Amino acid sequence: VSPPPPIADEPLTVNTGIYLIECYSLDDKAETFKVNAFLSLSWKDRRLAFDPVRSGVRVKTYEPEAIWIPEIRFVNVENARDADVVDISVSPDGTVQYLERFSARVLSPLDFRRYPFDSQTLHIYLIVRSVDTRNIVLAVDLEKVGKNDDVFLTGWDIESFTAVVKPANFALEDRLESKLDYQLRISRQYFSYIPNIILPMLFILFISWTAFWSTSYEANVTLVVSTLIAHIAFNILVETNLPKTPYMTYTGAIIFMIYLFYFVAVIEVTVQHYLKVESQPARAASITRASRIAFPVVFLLANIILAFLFF
Amino acid sequence: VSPPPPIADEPLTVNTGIYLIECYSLDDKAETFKVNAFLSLSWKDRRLAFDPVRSGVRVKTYEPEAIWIPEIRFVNVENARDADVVDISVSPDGTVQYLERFSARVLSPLDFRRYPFDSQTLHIYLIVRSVDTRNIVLAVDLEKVGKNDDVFLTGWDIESFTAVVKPANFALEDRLESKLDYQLRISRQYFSYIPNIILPMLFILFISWTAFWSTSYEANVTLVVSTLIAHIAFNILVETNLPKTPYMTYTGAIIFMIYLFYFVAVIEVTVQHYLKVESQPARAASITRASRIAFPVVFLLANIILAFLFF
Amino acid sequence: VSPPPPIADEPLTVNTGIYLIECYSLDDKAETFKVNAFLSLSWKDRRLAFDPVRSGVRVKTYEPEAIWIPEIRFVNVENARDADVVDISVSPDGTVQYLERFSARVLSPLDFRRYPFDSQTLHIYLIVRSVDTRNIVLAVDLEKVGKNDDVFLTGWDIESFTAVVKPANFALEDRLESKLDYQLRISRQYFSYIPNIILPMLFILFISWTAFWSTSYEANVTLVVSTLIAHIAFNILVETNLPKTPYMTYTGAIIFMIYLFYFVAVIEVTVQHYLKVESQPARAASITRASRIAFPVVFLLANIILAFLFF
Amino acid sequence: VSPPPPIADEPLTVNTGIYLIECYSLDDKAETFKVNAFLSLSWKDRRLAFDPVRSGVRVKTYEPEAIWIPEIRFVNVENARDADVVDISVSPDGTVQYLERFSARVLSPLDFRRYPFDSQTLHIYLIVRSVDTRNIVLAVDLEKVGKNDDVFLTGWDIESFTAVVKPANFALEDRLESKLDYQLRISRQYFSYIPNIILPMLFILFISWTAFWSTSYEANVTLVVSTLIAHIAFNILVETNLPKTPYMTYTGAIIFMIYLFYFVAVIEVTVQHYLKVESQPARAASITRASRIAFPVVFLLANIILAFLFF
Amino acid sequence: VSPPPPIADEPLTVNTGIYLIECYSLDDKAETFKVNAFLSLSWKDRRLAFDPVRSGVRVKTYEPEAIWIPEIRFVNVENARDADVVDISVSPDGTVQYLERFSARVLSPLDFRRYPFDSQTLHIYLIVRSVDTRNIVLAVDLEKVGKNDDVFLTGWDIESFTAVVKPANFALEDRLESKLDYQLRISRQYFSYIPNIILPMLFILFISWTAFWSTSYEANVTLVVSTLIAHIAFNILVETNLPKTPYMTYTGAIIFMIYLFYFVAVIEVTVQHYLKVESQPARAASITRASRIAFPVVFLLANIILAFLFF
Ligand SMILES: [Br-]
Ligand SMILES: [Br-]
Ligand SMILES: [Br-]
Ligand SMILES: [Br-]
Ligand SMILES: [Br-]
Ligand code: NA
Repeated sequence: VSPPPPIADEPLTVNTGIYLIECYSLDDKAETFKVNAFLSLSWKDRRLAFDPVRSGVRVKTYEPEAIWIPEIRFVNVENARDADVVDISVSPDGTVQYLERFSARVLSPLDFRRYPFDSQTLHIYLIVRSVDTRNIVLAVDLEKVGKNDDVFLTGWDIESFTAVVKPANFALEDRLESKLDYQLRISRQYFSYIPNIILPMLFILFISWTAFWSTSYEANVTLVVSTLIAHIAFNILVETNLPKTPYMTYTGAIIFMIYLFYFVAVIEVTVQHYLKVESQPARAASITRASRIAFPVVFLLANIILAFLFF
Repeated sequence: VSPPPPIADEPLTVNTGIYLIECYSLDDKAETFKVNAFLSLSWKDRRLAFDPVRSGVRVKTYEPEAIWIPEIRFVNVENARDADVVDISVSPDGTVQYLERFSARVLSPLDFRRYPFDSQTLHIYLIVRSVDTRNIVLAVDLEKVGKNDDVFLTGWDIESFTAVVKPANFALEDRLESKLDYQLRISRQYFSYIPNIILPMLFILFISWTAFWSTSYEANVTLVVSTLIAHIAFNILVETNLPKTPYMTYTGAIIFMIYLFYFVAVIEVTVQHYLKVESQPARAASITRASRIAFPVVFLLANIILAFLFF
Repeated sequence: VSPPPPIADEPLTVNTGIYLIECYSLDDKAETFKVNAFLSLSWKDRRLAFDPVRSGVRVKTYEPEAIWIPEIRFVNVENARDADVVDISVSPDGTVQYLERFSARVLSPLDFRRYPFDSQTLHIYLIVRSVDTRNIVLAVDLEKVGKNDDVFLTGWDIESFTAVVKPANFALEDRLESKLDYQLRISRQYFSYIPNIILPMLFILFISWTAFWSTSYEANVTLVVSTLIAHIAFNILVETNLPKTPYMTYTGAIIFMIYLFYFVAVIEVTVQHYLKVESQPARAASITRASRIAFPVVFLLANIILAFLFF
Repeated sequence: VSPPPPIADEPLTVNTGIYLIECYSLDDKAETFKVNAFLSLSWKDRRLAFDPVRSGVRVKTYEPEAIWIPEIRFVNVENARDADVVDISVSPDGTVQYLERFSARVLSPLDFRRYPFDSQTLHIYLIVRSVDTRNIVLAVDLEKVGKNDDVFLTGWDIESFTAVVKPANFALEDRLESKLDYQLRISRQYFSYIPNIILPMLFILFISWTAFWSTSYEANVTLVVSTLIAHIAFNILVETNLPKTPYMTYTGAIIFMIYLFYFVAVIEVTVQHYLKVESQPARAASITRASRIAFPVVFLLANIILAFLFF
Repeated sequence: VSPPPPIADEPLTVNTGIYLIECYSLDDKAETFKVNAFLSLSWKDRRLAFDPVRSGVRVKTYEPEAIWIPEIRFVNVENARDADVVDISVSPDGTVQYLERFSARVLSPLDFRRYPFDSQTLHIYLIVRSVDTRNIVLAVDLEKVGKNDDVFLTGWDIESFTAVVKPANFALEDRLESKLDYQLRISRQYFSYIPNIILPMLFILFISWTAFWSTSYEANVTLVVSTLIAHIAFNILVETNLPKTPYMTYTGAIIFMIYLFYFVAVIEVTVQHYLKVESQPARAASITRASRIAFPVVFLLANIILAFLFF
């Protein structure tokens, strides 16, 4: 089989469409997601044209091997898609209607800067490489782009599934390549992060601040050091759910900042005891009383500054 | 091969049946389950009619490639089912009896609100796409829907396996689709959660409350902070067995509430010591004595309120 | 190809045998094990009979596609077995000798009640579905049932590999089914559980009891609370190696019971300090002295009771 | 099909090229990385030569089975590459232009000595075994060696993708082998290691040094031992992200050195208390005051020594 | 196809060879390793003999399906090897030279008694089953047994790759079987275990012994209990890298023995405080002073005894 010959110099337009059936396994660490969808393809092959009156049929059904089919590939896939051809139908004017159901693991980079209050634009890049006989260009049939109502991505809200209608045409190894961008916009369901990570992390920090209403150095050391250990536990838990980023994430920034609060609390606790031993408790009392206001105030202002910088 | 021709304008009815052989790997985090079952299909293809007198045999056995077979698919599967054809029997009128044994990983959403006292309705959606020559509709042969007596799903009780007899017929990408809903009702075996998570979590909480019968601030700090650390360990253990939900789970609610009890216990322990140092122990004694009754009472009432809200 | 015709309605007997080459990956949590074995099949096909004096050949070697072979399946397998046909031999009377080497992941429930002093009976269920022309029944050729001497299952002792010679013949979806039960009896190697889990768990518990020879409340709180944290660590480690059971395991029972011992030790430590503060140390001394005998005695008797209930 | 015959006592030159589409899953522990790329092959087959004037065609398209294709393999791959032929084009002189898109998991050793400030040279070794009729040699077509601009490897910076133009020709099992070395140079994005591992590890160490401004032995023991436990947590976290090396890594060296600082801090804390009890506090004061300067100074100098030895 | 006929009473000798290309993924817990190697086979088939003069060829190439090839299998493999035929060459006398490149996951038991200072002998068992027409025996062609210089197994040193030249001929399911033993000798790279597990474990133990220079019971309890918790952490870390053995490992023995040292240290700390409270400090001083020498001495001697018993 060979591609359809150009009636005019015109490049062959392959109309595309992706209909999402299932969305699952968005892996944050791996920056991948699995998809189960319909891929629809449509093009004019004049060699396949027929008269409906003479043939006694209005449609002609072929097997993939019987006719020429464009080699459509995904750019950002781990392995080649697991595809099953559903139907191939030819209209009297030679308009081919191809439909396949596929499943694929898609590589799509994620921006964790606002984690866990982040939104992502997942991409599915459709591509076709031109043949020596003729140039192949991709198009979007908006009527065949969509998603099933039941499509759910665990821990995320699915906003939209649209396609950038104008393809990105470029040269790769002296052949024309036509690339389409299918975009799946999602926003993270941040709810669970509040009672599981944010509030427990705040409680242990506030517990460390009870040392500002205590003169017992031994108890203060126990308060600040023990809660710091609990904070290390949360820092480690958080970084296991996330990949290593060359930037600070919003949660990573808060977690890092809380270490400084534990560090300064230890200094205060040390200074208080040192002055007490040195028989200067009136001075130690001034520092401790100031710390009661300074620590929550600086914590609140530093968080306002961070939320501003990130959102 | 092409579909059987209609005697009139009627759609082709494909009678279905699923018989569960094995149920395994219900993944809570992934919201998936693996299934090993028989898929039975039955349709009339008069082009396969034969005389038993002439052919000698009463029933004809065919290879899947030799005859037309409906393209039956599962909606909610990760990848296409691993299927092995067991039998294809054609009777003299042309009635085909197809039997295959398959294995598949099914995507079925789970409601964790009442975890670990939750029940689920797992779905297996059977689907067929209509062709150009004629429309294909699915039906349920109740005689061929069931499950093996030995079918066990680790950590769950299997209640029923039934099928919604009326298919969901709808248009998808300019063609008819016939969808059947096979429902597997299961209830969680909550037993192990009691001695492994609930009771150890209660013991450490009750241990923190021994600080209400102690005047030693340094020992009280050790009691409440150490048990809080143990509670953090249990919170982390619990959330590793569960996906991130945009709602509170029953266990998640209890675990979160227990943090407030640790926080208020720290306040009490702090207040008690502060008054003692301030030479007001009669007042500290009133707060500590009240706490001995208040903490278990408020804990019991708050748990009654939570159990009411969730069940 | 069609099945061998009967002299009478008498069913076709397919003699079976399984010879284990490799046993590996017994997954306790998944309740699965991987097997690499020989599957031998034998039946009489008179259509394949030949004369021994005329032919000169004593045995004829056929390719699987050339002759009729019964569709033999495993009931309790995750996916269809990975099989490679080794040899097909036909004797003059038409007796077929089929041999294949296969690998499969088998689902076999495990009873953890006596863990880690448990024994299991792993099952490999062989099954054949009857055809319209005639009924197929399974039989055991005991001479072709066995295991390689080198067969080792990491952390287990392999006792026996036998087959229940009488098949379970039953109707399933209007056809006869013949099921054979191949049983692999194994007993757990409990050795490693003693120095890794049982003895370290006992040492930390005995360390908590040194608080019965101490009047220092602050040190006692540190002793009982710290060792309790170490016990939580072991409880969590143990439950990661085991699936969730709707019953108590022997180890789970001991681990749960030890929590009560930590709880009562905290009560004693609290009561001792309360009486001391209340200027009643002679009474506190009576309780502490009693606890020195009571705690090891009640621990020993409670363990005798548990071992009795479980074994 | 047979290889193209030599015009002269010459080997067949197969011009190669690799164009990276996707780079993902660099596993540090496994020392592997996954690749999705184009593999281009070019060789002269005079048997396929044609006249462009009479044929009217500039290029002829062949199916892989229709013509002879060299058996090109990768040396350092886990399993054989998952390949899909994109295009086969023959010029009038008989020059064949082969293009396939493949995916493979590549084994490439990693040097962790300067971790997490390390750089690596990943290798993709192309190989061809000579046939009995003639010797096959590999060459690099630099015009077909490259990478997509969007190629991202999570947690790494991609520097270059070049090929060693001269193949390594050698005898293997009494035949010639032609090996090409494709090199992917990458440098680790160390950023995240600073707020997640390096700075928290420094904070806990500095917290332990507050014991040099405290005379309370009980509080000092709590300070140095608690922070040591937090350091063990970080040591364990670090070694889970890395494979076991027969050499010291830069991070491993720092982590190991910090143990000595905790050990000497315990000795100081012990010596201070011992002298205090021995009624020699003037001496204990001299050691404690010296430790305030000695510990940060020795820590800074030892780190300068280590950074010098490693970089 | 049928096996080559015997000239005489002689069995068919199949000369074998394995050339290791890649060695990876030695899983200690699973007792498996992955291999990528060349498998060479050689046997005489007189039916394929030819005269070089009238043929014009010194060698003849065949496709695997065209000629009889012995069914060579691996005994200790998880699943059947992933094999690709590289070349099949026939010399004038009919000597067939077969070469395939394969990848397989091999089951090979490991002896952990001297871990992490252990050495292993990995096995690759080649096997062939005899046919009714004639007995097939295996042989080793030492010229075709080897390994690539670049073959590296992460965390191990590869010593040798040799084959036991004499096959193990035996009966299995009424047919003779010829088994060859290919041995890969490896020794563990113990280096990393010293700064990561052995020395940190020794430091925490030595820190617990500072309690022998302290009269503060509260601080002593904190010293011995906290370091014991750190030792539990290391015990758990070690047992996650190892399978459960029915014997003691060298590391397991040290780790277990260190628990006894923590236990006796707690007894000493308890005894010291008890005597102090009882107004007998001169006696407590004698026990504490003795413990300063006894604990390091008994630890050193017990380790010499253990190293002797294990090496
Ligand atoms: Br693709
Ligand atoms: Br499906
Ligand atoms: Br099976
Ligand atoms: Br390859
Ligand atoms: Br094999
Ligand atoms: Na303390």
